[PDB]
Amino acid sequence: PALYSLLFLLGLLGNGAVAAVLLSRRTALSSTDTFLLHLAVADTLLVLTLPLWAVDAAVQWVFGSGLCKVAGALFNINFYAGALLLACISFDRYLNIVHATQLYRRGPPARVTLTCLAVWGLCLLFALPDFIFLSAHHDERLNATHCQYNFPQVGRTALRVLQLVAGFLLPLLVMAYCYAHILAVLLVSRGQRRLRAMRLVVVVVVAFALCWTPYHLVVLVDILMDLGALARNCGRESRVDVAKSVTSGLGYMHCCLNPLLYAFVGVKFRERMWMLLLR
Ligand SMILES: CC1(C)[C@H]2CC=C(C[N+](C)(C)Cc3ccc(-c4ccccc4I)cc3)[C@@H]1C2
Repeated sequence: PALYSLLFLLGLLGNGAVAAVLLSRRTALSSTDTFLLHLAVADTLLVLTLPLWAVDAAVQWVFGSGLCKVAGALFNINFYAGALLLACISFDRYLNIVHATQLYRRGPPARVTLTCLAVWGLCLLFALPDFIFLSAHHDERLNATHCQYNFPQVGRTALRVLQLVAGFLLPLLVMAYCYAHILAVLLVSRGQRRLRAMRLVVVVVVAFALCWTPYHLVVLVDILMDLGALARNCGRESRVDVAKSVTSGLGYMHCCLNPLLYAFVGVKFRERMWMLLLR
């Protein structure tokens, strides 16, 4: 539990600072700056639920079904928001670094509020089912009490497939295309900043892959076990549960790392932070 709490403190501190710095600007904010601020807000909301998940996984849900509905809606909204914002940041980087000559602007701040509102609204509509269905069941298989759905198993499979194909696959493909072309362009440029650019892009892509792929791999394993492709047994189910726990831990680790890998490495944001601390 100590590592859980330590993860909590860093996550709150890191994202809170990023949101604080970006909200201390008296003028327009670049598109990527807006996306980063929204991502920081989403990640703060998402990490607010860490103690709940830890307690639930440790002993049992004891907060009732209403707190389930609220927390599940919170988590789904923030999760989808984080995924889609990480995809939108990469798309903005692509448009600004690959088509840079075709999108030149002589210092007007291109407003991007439309995409942010669309993302948030779509996330809310995606998370809708949590407000209605998520509750607390008394299982007979584990003799425990957790927060789960009450859909038909086919409905559970449909929801899992939707999660897989709208939270991992599409963002991942967008990121891959955008960042691969960014690398391709940067390796054919001339300057002393292309080096750190490629290194940071590669680090970001590797972090995303090796922090998200495990959980969705486990989700696909569960889908397969519910689709008849794999055989259900006590040992396999226990291993799936262990994988669930560890992969969720890794996901929270990524959520805590996000501020470092996206905000604190930029000279712009570091100058902003130092100026704000001076004030
Ligand atoms: C949170 C709750 C209290 C309510 C919502 C779902 C719960 C369980 N569940 C589904 C395990 C949370 C969950 C989901 C996804 C991730 C994750 C995966 C990859 C990358 C980043 C992340 I973040 C981590 C945890 C508990 C009931």
